Amino acid sequence: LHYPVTRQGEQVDHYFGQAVADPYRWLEDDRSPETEAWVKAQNAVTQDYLAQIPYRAAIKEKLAASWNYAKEGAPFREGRYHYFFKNDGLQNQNVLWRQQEGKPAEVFLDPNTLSPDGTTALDQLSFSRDGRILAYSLSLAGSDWREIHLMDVESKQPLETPLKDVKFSGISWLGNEGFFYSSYDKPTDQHKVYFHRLGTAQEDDRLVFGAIPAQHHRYVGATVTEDDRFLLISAANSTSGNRLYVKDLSQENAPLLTVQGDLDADVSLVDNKGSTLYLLTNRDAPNRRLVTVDAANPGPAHWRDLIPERQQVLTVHSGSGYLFAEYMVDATARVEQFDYEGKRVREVALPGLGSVSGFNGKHDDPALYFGFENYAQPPTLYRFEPKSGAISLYRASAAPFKPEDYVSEQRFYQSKDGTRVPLIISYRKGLKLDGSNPTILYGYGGFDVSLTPSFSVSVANWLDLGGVYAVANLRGGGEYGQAWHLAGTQQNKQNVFDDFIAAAEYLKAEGYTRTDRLAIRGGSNGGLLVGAVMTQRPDLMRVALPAVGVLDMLRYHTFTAGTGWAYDYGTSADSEAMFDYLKGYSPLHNVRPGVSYPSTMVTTADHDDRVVPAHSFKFAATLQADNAGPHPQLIRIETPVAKLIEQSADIYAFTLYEMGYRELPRQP
Repeated sequence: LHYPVTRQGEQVDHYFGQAVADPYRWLEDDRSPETEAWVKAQNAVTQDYLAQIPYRAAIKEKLAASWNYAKEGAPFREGRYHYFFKNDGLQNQNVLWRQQEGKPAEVFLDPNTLSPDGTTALDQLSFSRDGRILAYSLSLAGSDWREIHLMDVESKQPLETPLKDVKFSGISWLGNEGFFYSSYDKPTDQHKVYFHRLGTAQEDDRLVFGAIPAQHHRYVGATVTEDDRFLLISAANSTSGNRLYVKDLSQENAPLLTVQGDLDADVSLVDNKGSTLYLLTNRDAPNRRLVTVDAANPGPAHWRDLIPERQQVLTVHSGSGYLFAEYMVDATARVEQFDYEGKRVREVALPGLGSVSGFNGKHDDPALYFGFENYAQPPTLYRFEPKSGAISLYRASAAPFKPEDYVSEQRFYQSKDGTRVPLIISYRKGLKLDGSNPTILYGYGGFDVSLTPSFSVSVANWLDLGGVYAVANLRGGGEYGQAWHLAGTQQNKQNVFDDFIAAAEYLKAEGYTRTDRLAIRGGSNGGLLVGAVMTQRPDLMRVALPAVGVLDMLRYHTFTAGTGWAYDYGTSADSEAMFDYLKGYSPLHNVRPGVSYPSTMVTTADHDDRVVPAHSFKFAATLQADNAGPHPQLIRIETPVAKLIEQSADIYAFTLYEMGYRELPRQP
């Protein structure tokens, strides 16, 4: 094959007296007719190359037929009915269903119909204590503004005219009298808490907080505890920290007491028991902790740990009279159950290694529900018995994939400097460690972003083709604490790549795959990961799949959106030492002729603001104008799920084809 007309400019740039040429500068713009014409030319070559693959269509068909499936949420009692969300798979918004014990279920609220075009979406949902009245917020178009509608649950008709000009608001009831919500005006950027009493006009809502100078804040929220005894008000000016106040509603005109009076830390209410407040906070605990303090004197100096901080970030849930501490260990879920007195009842016996959701309920819920999934198990709902700790299946996934046919196993491998690193490997059950399995190695590594297991239809399809999917939890991510993040940043970015390299090596040595049966993939920070790893070890793998990646390090910051990845990448505009470090790995700057690179397909949109196409365009030109091997270097430029399906189909087809497959490793 022959690549398009990629002429070489001369735009040389100097950094610390050092001279580095940039033959492909023009491409840095995605409007210039010489560039936009380039795209058209490049896509013609890619599509032309892909039209060559025999089984691409078959792959697309399977992806398309399994891409969408029905879903159901956990049931929850409100008044005399059990409510639950469902989605037939093609509905844009989830539909809320209802069922009275002894009768068939019925649609209760379908948000899709509110808008003849579906632009009116359901936001917050909140029932009165007796479950007879429903308050819910709707967002129109795509506005931050909201309206709170009130509905009589039985008649399913408007109870009062909707509350207007509501924003960044929760909806919290005080018994069956009314509820607290937040707004910016008179139901300035001074957010205020109001109380709307049922049977009254919005204009008469009582201003609860935010009016006097001392209470001015950009964001305020209000929550009434489940027993209706305490009102908690949070106030903040940014995503960093918040003030918190409490008011004992069991007393007449009780004043507000300060739980936390500064913005030096996040603190939020979990629940109360009697006069004891249970709070989650990161004050003096980066990984957070759950503390208690009496409402009558709630200041920080009086908080006492109930669940002390740990090495893993804490998240707390409450239901059925218990507290559930959820953590991420080696990127997978762990849940421990505690009573309200601090006693550790047990560790919840989760279905396996993966991701969970749930464990949220009322004080008197007889049982709790939680969700579980991983690379080999689609989202499943389970019933958890608080006392016995017994778990039972509530609703299996409707996804067209039999869980029993797939396996996911965790492995740990040592990198260059000896650092231990997690790695989850998934494949159809029955695989042989003969080193012949076609494999895709995925990684990210960076921005404290950790890769937790999640079910992907695309991935499941890959497994059905007989492929192996491997995800590595590289440094730079947030799987092992703050230290794990920096261990792969600045002039330590190379550590991330070494972790990736050892991952590949490990997969072979263990008999999973082998060099010719291995491909690596990643997007953005991940797109860089594949870019580098491929330039430093273009022998380690057979196929490279860099998507929406940042490939020009020596000057990425010179791009609008690219001016937010400072803390991690650093720039060639800090020191010649940093500059040197960047050049040393910068994918774009590490591609040289005479070198045989693995088959490569770079993917990007025609125009994108988050990660500019230049990184992919220029990088493409380079590889084409450098590779001295028989493997093609291509670029696919995007111009709905249909597009995601087509994209996944092109990637799997290209991969298998480049591994020398005439037919699919396994007929799905």
